[PDB]
Amino acid sequence: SIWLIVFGVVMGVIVVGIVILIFTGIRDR
Amino acid sequence: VLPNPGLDARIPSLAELETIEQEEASSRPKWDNKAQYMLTCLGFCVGLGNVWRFPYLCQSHGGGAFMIPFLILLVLEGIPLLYLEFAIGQRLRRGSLGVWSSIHPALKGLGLASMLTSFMVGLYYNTIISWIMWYLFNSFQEPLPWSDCPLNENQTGYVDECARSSPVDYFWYRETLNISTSISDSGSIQWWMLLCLACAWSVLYMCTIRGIETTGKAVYITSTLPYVVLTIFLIRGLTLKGATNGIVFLFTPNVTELAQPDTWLDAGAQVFFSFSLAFGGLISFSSYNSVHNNCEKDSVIVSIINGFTSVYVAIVVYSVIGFRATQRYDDCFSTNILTLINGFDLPEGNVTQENFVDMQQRCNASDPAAYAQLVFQTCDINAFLSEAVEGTGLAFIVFTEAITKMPLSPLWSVLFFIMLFCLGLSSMFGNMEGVVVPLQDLRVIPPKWPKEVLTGLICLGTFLIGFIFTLNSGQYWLSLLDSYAGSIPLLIIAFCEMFSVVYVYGVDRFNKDIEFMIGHKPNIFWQVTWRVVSPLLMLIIFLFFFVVEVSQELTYSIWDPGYEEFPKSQKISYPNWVYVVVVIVAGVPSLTIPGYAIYKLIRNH
Ligand SMILES: CN(C)C(=O)CNC(=O)/C=C/c1ccc(C(F)(F)F)cc1
Ligand SMILES: *[C@@H]1O[C@H](CO)[C@@H](O)[C@H](O)[C@H]1NC(C)=O
Repeated sequence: SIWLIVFGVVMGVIVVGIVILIFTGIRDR
Repeated sequence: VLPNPGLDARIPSLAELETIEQEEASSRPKWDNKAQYMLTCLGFCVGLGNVWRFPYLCQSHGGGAFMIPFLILLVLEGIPLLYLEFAIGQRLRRGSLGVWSSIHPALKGLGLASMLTSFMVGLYYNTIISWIMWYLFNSFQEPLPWSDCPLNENQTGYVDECARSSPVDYFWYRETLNISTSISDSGSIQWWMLLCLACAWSVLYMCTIRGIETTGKAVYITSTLPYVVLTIFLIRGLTLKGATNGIVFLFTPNVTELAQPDTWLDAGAQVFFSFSLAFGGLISFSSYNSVHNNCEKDSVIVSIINGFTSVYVAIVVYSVIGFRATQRYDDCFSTNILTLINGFDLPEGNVTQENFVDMQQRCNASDPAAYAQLVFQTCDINAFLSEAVEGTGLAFIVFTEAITKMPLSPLWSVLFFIMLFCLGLSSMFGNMEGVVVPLQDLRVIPPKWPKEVLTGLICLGTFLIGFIFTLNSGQYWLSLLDSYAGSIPLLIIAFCEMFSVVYVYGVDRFNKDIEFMIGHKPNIFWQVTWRVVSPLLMLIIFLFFFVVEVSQELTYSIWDPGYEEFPKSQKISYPNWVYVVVVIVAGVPSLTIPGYAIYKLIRNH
């Protein structure tokens, strides 16, 4: 499913960004 | 004017304000650039709510008929309350809950309701975002998935629904919602709707991880892109066959719709959704400005932009409504022509718009018996324009269908959903601001835990609550929050916010403290609205709600494939038990303002 693969890619990138920001917060600590 | 004891030592002073910024640079988030603040307000006030509900409200009632009352109340009722929210946030240097409790402890209920209202409107919006991004995920295929139907069981025709209804109708109601027969017939958490909802909440948490030191960076792409795509849709929409027909239809407003009470009632409620007034976000966002920021200029600029964008969006929604309507009208005629050309074996091209009706009777005279055995659809174009879209139908059916007609369908589709996603995400930033901050200021979680912990708990919380809008009946469930129930509390809060800042904190104090910040004491226009005009309109219109909207049977359009006139809205009354659900979500925040006060007046004494 093209729609499904698009969804997958988007969610992956979003969670990667979430992790990066939680780390940015850890750096700020 | 009301007998307030020892208001000072409960709020900041005017001589202390000089040390609320440089002295208190930390401990409070501060806008890095006024630009970053203006984009947030622009985003928040001109996001979903100003660009989503408005066209729907205008497509309903009358086109131009509904626009007049909205622009009357936008200044006579909205500009005052927007200036009063900005100034009081900038003066008391605290969020919604804090500001109200500072004026009076009993006013805490006002902030409590504001938090609940903000929570519920985010829960509503998020779902719309989830549907938007379902549609955005499917729009990367040359032939868009809603431009055709699945082959019959024998791969012959197509699903009776898709055949009897529209391809776009079948992609919305069956392939996206898998909608059930009734609100009573609860369905299952359609796994793909749940998956898109997770994506929505996930992106929002990522953008609001760390309060305003992560959303201000987001609003650089999230409050610009939506306005650089809505001016292209305007051009595209204007460049549509029959677009100028629907545009005129919008500016042709029967005056008898302006003399109906509900029309204006749906305008006042709409003012408080256009500007996110009584969510409490704005108070918090204005509290991170410089103490010497001109908030009168900001309120007027936001209001003008917000007013002017409402009309710019109804000119883009009508261009498309007249485009589709013109196409239907043309198809109706083509079919009519074909029918008479068939049987009579008229030469192809012989009969045309120029000579339909004269060749109807002519051919009738030639052979009446045969002419008698000839169905003939009625084509009007104005009737096609008058056709009213169903809830959420305009964006996921009307616009989607028009895009399929547009060349390079996938480019536009993608752009259309990326605009609606961005101005949704923008709107959600304020909605989340107005539930995180009150929850910090209740001191409910141990303050050792970082801000990111509390922001994820509410994201997951509202995510879990949003499973109800993922069932087969979820759409019906979502259409309950489009009832008067949603506007019931907003009107109460907005009125209480005005009454508390004028007849409790004191308008005289307010006039002085405003003079201390911007430099001048507010004009007669601001005096005449805040003191009498604004409160009266708000109060009188809530009384009207009680009389019209409130005094109406709860009914909902159901999508029954197995129903006489299947491709027609089936309006039925809600089952009695859903009055319970409207009593809580109209009555929890609305009775919170009185019912926390009474708590504080029976514990003290
Ligand atoms: C049911 N309900 C209460 C609603 O509020 C539904 N709103 C809608 O269906 C809104 C469509 C819409 C389509 C295009 C545009 C554009 F102009 F941006 F293209 C704006 C809004
Ligand atoms: C949709 O709903 C029905 C039950 O309401 C279920 O049997 C079916 O598996 C679901 N999925 C569809 C129609 O794609």
